[PDB]
Amino acid sequence: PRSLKKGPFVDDHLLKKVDVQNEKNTKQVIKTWSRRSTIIPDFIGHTFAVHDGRKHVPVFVTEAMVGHKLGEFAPTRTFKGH
Amino acid sequence: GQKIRIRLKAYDHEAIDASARKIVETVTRTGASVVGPVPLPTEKNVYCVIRSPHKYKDSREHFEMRTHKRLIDILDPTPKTVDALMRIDLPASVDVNIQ
Amino acid sequence: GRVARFEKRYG
Amino acid sequence: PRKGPAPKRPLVNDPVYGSQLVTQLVNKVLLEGKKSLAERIVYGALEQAREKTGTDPVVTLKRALDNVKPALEVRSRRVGGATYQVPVEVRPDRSTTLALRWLVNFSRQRREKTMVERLANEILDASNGLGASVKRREDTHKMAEANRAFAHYRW
Amino acid sequence: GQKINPHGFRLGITTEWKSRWYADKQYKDYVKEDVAIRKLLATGLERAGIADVEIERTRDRVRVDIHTARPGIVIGRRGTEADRIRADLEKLTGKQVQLNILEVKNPESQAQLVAQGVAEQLSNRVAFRRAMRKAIQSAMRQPNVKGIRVQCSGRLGGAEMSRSEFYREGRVPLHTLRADIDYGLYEAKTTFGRIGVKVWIYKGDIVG
Amino acid sequence: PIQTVGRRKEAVVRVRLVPGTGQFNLDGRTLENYFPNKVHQQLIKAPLVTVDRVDQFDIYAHLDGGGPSGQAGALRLAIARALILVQPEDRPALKKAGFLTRDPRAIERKKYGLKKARKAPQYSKR
Amino acid sequence: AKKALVHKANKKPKFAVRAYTRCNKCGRPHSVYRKFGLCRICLREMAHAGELPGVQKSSW
Amino acid sequence: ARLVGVDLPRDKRMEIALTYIYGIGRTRSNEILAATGIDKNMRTKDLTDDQVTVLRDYIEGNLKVEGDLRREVQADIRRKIEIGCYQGLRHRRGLPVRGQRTKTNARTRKGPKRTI
RNA sequence: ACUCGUGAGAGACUGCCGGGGUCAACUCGGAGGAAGGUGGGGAUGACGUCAAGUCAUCAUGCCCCUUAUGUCCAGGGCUUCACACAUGCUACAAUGGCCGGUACAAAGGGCUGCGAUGCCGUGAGGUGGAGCGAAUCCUUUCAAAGCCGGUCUCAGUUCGGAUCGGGGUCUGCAACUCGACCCCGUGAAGUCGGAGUCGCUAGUAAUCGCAGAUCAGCAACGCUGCGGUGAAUACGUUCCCG
RNA sequence: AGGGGAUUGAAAAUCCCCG
RNA sequence: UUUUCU
Ligand SMILES: [Mg+2]
Ligand SMILES: [Mg+2]
Ligand SMILES: [Mg+2]
Ligand SMILES: [Mg+2]
Ligand SMILES: [Mg+2]
Ligand SMILES: [Mg+2]
Ligand SMILES: [Mg+2]
Ligand SMILES: [Mg+2]
Ligand SMILES: [Mg+2]
Ligand SMILES: [Mg+2]
Ligand SMILES: [Mg+2]
Ligand SMILES: [Mg+2]
Ligand SMILES: [Mg+2]
Ligand SMILES: [Mg+2]
Ligand SMILES: [Mg+2]
Ligand SMILES: [Mg+2]
Ligand SMILES: [Mg+2]
Ligand SMILES: [Mg+2]
Ligand SMILES: [Mg+2]
Ligand SMILES: [Mg+2]
Ligand SMILES: [Mg+2]
Ligand SMILES: [Mg+2]
Ligand SMILES: [Mg+2]
Ligand SMILES: [Mg+2]
Ligand SMILES: [Mg+2]
Ligand SMILES: [Mg+2]
Ligand SMILES: [Mg+2]
Ligand SMILES: [Mg+2]
Ligand SMILES: [Zn+2]
Repeated sequence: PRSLKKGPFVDDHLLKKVDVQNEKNTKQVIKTWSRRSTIIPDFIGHTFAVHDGRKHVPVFVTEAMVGHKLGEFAPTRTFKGH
Repeated sequence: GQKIRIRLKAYDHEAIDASARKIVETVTRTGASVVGPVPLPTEKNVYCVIRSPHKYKDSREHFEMRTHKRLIDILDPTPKTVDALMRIDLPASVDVNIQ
Repeated sequence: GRVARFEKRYG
Repeated sequence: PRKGPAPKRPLVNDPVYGSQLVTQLVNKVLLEGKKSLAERIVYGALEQAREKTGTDPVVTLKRALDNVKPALEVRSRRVGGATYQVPVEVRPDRSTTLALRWLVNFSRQRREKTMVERLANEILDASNGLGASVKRREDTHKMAEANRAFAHYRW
Repeated sequence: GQKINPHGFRLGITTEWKSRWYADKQYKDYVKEDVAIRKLLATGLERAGIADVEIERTRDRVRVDIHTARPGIVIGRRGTEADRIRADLEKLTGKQVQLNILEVKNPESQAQLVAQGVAEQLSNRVAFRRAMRKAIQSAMRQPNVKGIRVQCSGRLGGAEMSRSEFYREGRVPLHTLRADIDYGLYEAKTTFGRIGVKVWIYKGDIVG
Repeated sequence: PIQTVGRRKEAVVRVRLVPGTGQFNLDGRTLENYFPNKVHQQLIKAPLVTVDRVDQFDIYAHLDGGGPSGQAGALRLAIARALILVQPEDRPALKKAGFLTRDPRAIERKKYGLKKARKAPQYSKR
Repeated sequence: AKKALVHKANKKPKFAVRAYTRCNKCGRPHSVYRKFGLCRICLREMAHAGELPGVQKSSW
Repeated sequence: ARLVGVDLPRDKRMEIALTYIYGIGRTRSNEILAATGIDKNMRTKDLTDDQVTVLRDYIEGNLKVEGDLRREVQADIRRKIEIGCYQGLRHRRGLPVRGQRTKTNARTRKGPKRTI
């Protein structure tokens, strides 16, 4: 866990992009490479294309998902089994 | 009363002898009280490295680094002796901290 | 309510 | 020991009793190298023996020891592709040792809830010749006299 | 992986460090300055045999003594080579640099140099056995020299397989700590590869 | 004054021997308070017993390094050297019982490739 | 060592934590002592050659 | 005795007894029994109904124990499993969740060893 | 004065006595002595072997790429997992666990580092900076196993800590994939381990903490060292191995 | 018979486990 | 005692 004293981490990149999107009231698919920004209530309804390293995965943000770093929801390695 | 502590460092032992001698003489010649070449403990910094590139981690080699230190306490710093110690030329191996 | 749990921490 | 018999160690004497037997016993109960623990265990076992039988501890220890001390043993040798167990006479010391270590080992297998108790009840019971350790010495003697034929190797 | 480096074995005892200074704080700096210096001096002048480089440092002032076979090729009488070198030492900026050249007296008692000789001949076209034997006799003539062992290994003659070959004369007492041994090593550059040349020259013994 | 030093495996003690009764003062405590084990007490009292001069000397001590056992051993040696200082002629008796030998046993340098000292790592030839 | 990386570790990083060591002489990333700034290999070399002032083989 | 749906063992020191409650462990016990003023060195046999009352009142007041606890924890797991979090996927597969080593060990997740 | 610190020096040589020795080497005992017979341990690897290892430390012959097999960055991977091996660590409990009181080390480490008293926390730690480039200051005056006392009564347990949930702290631009540490809960396998097999001959084995390098942080239970407490056995070459 | 351990320089043979 | 091949 990031300590409280620092406050939650969101890179300025998608902070700016998501602000522009929800001020114009338009909900788009935003293309992000940042796995490391935690989710804020500002992000609550939007959709994200996050990088899994091979591609961009669709992620619909909901209420239950706040408190979590984004790339949690785009898995990385593919395991089908043997 | 003024005590000047001349502190001596070296990697080599006998160079610490040379400097001991040099400064004890320079001081005695100018008539100040020299407590003399008082030995401190020797520092030892040890590094064990592997011998080969690429595996064989079992065969190793130890290298060491020793530092020998001597105290020279000069009591009653005659301004002449002071002018002499500022002007002493010591070996490249020896470090003199005059404080 | 996960967002309240969020705001208690940081706010 | 390819070059000859190696020297032996000078067991000191026990301060409270004065038997080297006793300190020998602490050195067979010595575990992980806390000698202090062994010391108070042994001393305690001797004290409990003292209150139960009401008589001197060293004496009952010697007696016990002598009832589990085997004279005869079995040393294995494979001969001609058939392995033979062989009767062999024991010199004294290897006997005190074997008896002691027997006592102790079968002390650790008792149900008596504490080492200081198990040990004591086991010495006390080797005195009366009751214990499983005495049975052990019996076992060795039995399996010695059973093989008496093979003594002819005298090895 | 066998014999340790003779020079390193006797280091506290029979032989001395190649460079004198002391600083704790500045240590790491000083050493990257050294690897720099010895790179420059190993690259620049191969004409005149380079025996040794001893470096000394006091505060700002720095002193590089280079031991060399013939000092004449390391300084043009006009001071041309001296200029090139003092310029390179100012580019490394140990600040002030006092550059001194000292010609080693006996060229054939010096292991590094003998080695360079063998290496040169082996490098041109020369038949290797010859080069070995020559260095041997040469060195063995001079008075201090007690025994000498020259070991050259590689593709020799350019044959494809690695021959090692080794020659000994007199005494070469490696495991003796009081034995002053001079070691030298050189890699001779050839059309077929590189071939290594080690030389041990045992001169007397040190007693202290 | 009398002084002497014992040393056993990284423990030094300095002993001062005094003419009085059988009191032991080690670093400001009694011999029973410091070394509270019968074994050790026996060890320290033994040289006195061998010279049969027990309880003729107040002993003062300064102990450092080692541990209980190491300091015990050192202590014994120091005592036994003090007794050669008081009355030389005991030396044949004392040194026959070994009390005057410095124990030349010390911890081994751990060696690399091994785990500690002599114990080697496991080995499988499969 | 690719010269790229060597000269790339001498640059100022955009984060304080991207700075790593990489020995001066051969430019080897792993096993680099802080005092000398050498990697175990280069260190055993210059040590044996006597170019490291006060280092020396050890025994005890 | 009987407390909060638990059955306290016949003879235990209170601190060890309370530990049979799914919500409590030794620390919470040295807290609770200090707060109530009941000695921790008492048996279960010497406990009274009054004491059981004050106890039940305290620990039901400030502390969640037992069934509710279980249901809640199971609720948090099924929660993070629903939203499709990485930890969720791990819980699904029956693998280790905390970023441990799955190449070799992890048998306490996987269970007994089934050979190929 | 005693240590201790580091310089110089003495001291172990079969030197002195007894016996065997071909009157030779050498061996069995004794004395003196701190030590007795290469006192203990290191560093020290002969000629060569094995086409052993490494063109990824480096250097390099030849061949290949040169619009990529160079190079710059973000994200991912090197941590995946039905398995199988290998080296370790914690265990399976009473010679033990847990709470309280108390005694003894050695070595080391420290500049944009080591960081004290004090104050805030339950605790990781926060606030603060004494004082030190360090036989001085800091790592607390240093330990843990030890000893004294209390409790637990042989049980899947006050054994065991894996796992999982919640709640945090610190490092870093950033702890999701992938950090460590602390708090609360959770509380699994495991009852000394088949065939087989490994280490060790005295301060050794066994067990107990401590420091270091690498390092912003750490996968450290690793590696290298330091000391504490400290055993058993060796009749002897028939057998296995070299 | 087959799978996994174990002896083996590597296989057979042998020895333990397993479905 | 028993020990096949590479
Ligand atoms: Mg140890
Ligand atoms: Mg880094
Ligand atoms: Mg590095
Ligand atoms: Mg030799
Ligand atoms: Mg060899
Ligand atoms: Mg090959
Ligand atoms: Mg290369
Ligand atoms: Mg290449
Ligand atoms: Mg390669
Ligand atoms: Mg990248
Ligand atoms: Mg990555
Ligand atoms: Mg890996
Ligand atoms: Mg394998
Ligand atoms: Mg491990
Ligand atoms: Mg442990
Ligand atoms: Mg527990
Ligand atoms: Mg425990
Ligand atoms: Mg305690
Ligand atoms: Mg030491
Ligand atoms: Mg507090
Ligand atoms: Mg205190
Ligand atoms: Mg439990
Ligand atoms: Mg079970
Ligand atoms: Mg049980
Ligand atoms: Mg078995
Ligand atoms: Mg041996
Ligand atoms: Mg670290
Ligand atoms: Mg065939
Ligand atoms: Zn390097």
